[PDB]
Amino acid sequence: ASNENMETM
Amino acid sequence: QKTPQIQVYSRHPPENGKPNILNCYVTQFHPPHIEIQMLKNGKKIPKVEMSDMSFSKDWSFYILAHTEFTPTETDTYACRVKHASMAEPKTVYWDRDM
Amino acid sequence: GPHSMRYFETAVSRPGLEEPRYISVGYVDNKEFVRFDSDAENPRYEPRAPWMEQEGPEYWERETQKAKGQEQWFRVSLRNLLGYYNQSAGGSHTLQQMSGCDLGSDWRLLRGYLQFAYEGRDYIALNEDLKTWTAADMAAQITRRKWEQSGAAEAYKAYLEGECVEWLHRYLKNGNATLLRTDSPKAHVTHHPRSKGEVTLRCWALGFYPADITLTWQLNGEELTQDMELVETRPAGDGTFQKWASVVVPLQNYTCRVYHEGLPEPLTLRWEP
Repeated sequence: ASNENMETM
Repeated sequence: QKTPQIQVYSRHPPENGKPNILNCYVTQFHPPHIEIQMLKNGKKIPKVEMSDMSFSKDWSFYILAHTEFTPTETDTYACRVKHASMAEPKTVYWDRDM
Repeated sequence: GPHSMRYFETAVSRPGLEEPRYISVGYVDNKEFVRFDSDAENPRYEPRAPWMEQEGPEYWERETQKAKGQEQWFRVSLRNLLGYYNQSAGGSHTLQQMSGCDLGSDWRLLRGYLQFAYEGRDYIALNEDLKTWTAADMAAQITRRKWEQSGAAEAYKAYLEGECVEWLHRYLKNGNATLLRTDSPKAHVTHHPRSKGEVTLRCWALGFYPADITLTWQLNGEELTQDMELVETRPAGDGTFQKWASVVVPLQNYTCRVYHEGLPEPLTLRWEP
């Protein structure tokens, strides 16, 4: 299962 | 930008008149945008399959292009690559001994 | 780490469009098992390994819904990177991400990974401690500061130590025999004339899996480092790999040694008629 990133760059 | 490395080679050992697969393995390139053409006697082969987009641990992309071919004594095969990193396209010929 | 899981994600900005092209590829022990591509007719995570086909429609829907969020994340992060590097929209740019986990010999978390690249170069990576970041250059410092100041690493730490280890355990159970699976190489030696009083002997290794292999050359049982030429391991396109090694040698009395994890013992080979 993949992850979802949090804060953008 | 990273200039693409090319290997042109048959899937199986070649034999004149026996159907086979001709491969064009393009690696170590960045950006992912690339143009790959396979040629027979200086003419573009229309039926060329491309593997899907993948990248290695060093971030560079790789792609396997291939076409069905029946090698002969006289026919010539090449793979020509167009990429942003190169001013001109790079052509690699198939050598049956490599 | 004996076992590993990674997601290789790419976003390529398309000039003229608000949306970039997004591709995500999942790996178990470096073998592709899932894939998403926003360029597809029906953009959805798809099985890329047979043993994955046992997963139900709630799994693919969930993963696809994640890829939708990732698509938006990379779209914005690409826009922000233009600012940090003073680039214009008119061009194409590449954002890549590699993330996942390594399991130890005890099947526990060995270490988690989270790395980013912009334009083919290291941009920002999460440290082994899973709380501190390594920025590659000065521009990467803006992101590092924005991430420390929001405590972004905590959220990644949790995925890496939890869900990542959990699903890797599942995929190894469901994938059983295909992970440890091997194919022995089929070795042969070709003869090619080179010049006057010299010949080139090529040792081919074909039809092997996994890609790891070692081909060497010997003259009366002695190793040859620099004087030996080889090709990089190349896919045959059928799942197997190829490799060759050659020596330019003056006119038998020459042996080749094939080393592959699929062989019951190493292979030793020499020129035929």
